[PDB]
Amino acid sequence: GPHMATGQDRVVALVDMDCFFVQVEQRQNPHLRNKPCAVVQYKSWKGGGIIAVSYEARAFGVTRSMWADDAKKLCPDLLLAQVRESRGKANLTKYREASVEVMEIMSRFAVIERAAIDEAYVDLTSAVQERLQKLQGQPISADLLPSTYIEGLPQGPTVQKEGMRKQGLFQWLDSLQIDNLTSPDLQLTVGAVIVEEMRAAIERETGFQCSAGISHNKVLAKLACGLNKPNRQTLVSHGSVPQLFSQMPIRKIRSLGGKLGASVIEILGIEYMGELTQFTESQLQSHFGEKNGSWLYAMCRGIEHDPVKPRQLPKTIGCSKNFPGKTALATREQVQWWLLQLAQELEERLTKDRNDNDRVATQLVVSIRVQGDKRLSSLRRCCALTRYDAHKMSHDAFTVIKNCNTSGIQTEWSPPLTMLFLCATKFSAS
DNA sequence: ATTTTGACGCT
Ligand SMILES: [Ca+2]
Ligand SMILES: [Mg+2]
Ligand SMILES: [Mg+2]
Repeated sequence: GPHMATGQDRVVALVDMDCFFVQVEQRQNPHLRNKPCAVVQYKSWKGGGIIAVSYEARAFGVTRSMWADDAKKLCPDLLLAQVRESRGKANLTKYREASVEVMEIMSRFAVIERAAIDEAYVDLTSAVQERLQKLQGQPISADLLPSTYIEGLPQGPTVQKEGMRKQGLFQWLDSLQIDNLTSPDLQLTVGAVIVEEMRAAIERETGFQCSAGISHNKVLAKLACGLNKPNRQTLVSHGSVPQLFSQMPIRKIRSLGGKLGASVIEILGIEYMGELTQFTESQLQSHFGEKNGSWLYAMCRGIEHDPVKPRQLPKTIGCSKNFPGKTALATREQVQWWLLQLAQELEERLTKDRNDNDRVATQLVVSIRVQGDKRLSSLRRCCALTRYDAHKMSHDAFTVIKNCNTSGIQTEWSPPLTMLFLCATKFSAS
């Protein structure tokens, strides 16, 4: 009752660039705009692996992870842009730099947590308070929310998508109590106004469109963001949670898409997030551990406390390459040459990072996979990263991994290596 | 033969 927390203390948004690598390539090459197109890495093996797909091409069934040759079977007019290749490997610099463009714009509005190359959480609580004080009891016009969906509306006593969107927004705004500045629904609504402004600024200043979710925590904001894509934003209120979760597969909630969510489904014999409400906190802790159990107990009620962390920059800078099938590295010279390629890309990115961001990495992590091992990484070792020098870093990585070679032959490497991975970590201010 | 990333939890 009067003491039960409701998780309505913050306004949190999640902003997600639509088909991001595709938009970067479409901005650069106008011939690709408004066409079925995809971004592909490499080209020799089956036309290359697709890593991003425009919504026009998704309509044909083209997906990420698909080989371009197969996608062309679904979509014969599919246009393709290739990721740059440098030093023998795919090089993602263009997309990292485009990401910085967008994150710097978002940071003008509020504190952001970089969640991936194309998405960030936004803590809007303070910005909403200030905007509410500026408004001075003035109602919020639908014109301030031209791309916003209110999840769960319209309801109760038009057959077009935009007409439905507007009907629901009208019902929401008609019900709103705009004179209580502490009202969580009003706070979410002002948050959505700010996110419309943020998304307009991103599009004006970069050309890139994005979607967004606005709710009271990160998990609900992330879920909301996916409800109406592309180029739209969705407000998920606390009150919408019971209906939304009542048919929501557990795997759709962030962190439950893998083994833990599978165990929740199997052990409890349920399918939907809302079904979790029927268990006590102790029951859930008994099955899934103290932390996970408490988290699930709160989350199925719409409540999550994970903070938006103030972190706009990645914590690690890494470079990796797979060597599948017959290309697995089987000689020492091969291993050393590719460690050098990876180390040279790493040195370039690290020097740029030091100049831009006033920090230096202090640890070098070396990871390899051996042929036959099902795990993505077979071995991980660390060593000191004391100089931004590619020859030193590659020599050090070889030193820490050279004892993995079973081969009694000096020149040969066995078992063959199917993956090399160098990662700079443990940054310190510089 | 997806590939190339990135963050965080466990012990
Ligand atoms: Ca995206
Ligand atoms: Mg995606
Ligand atoms: Mg994303």
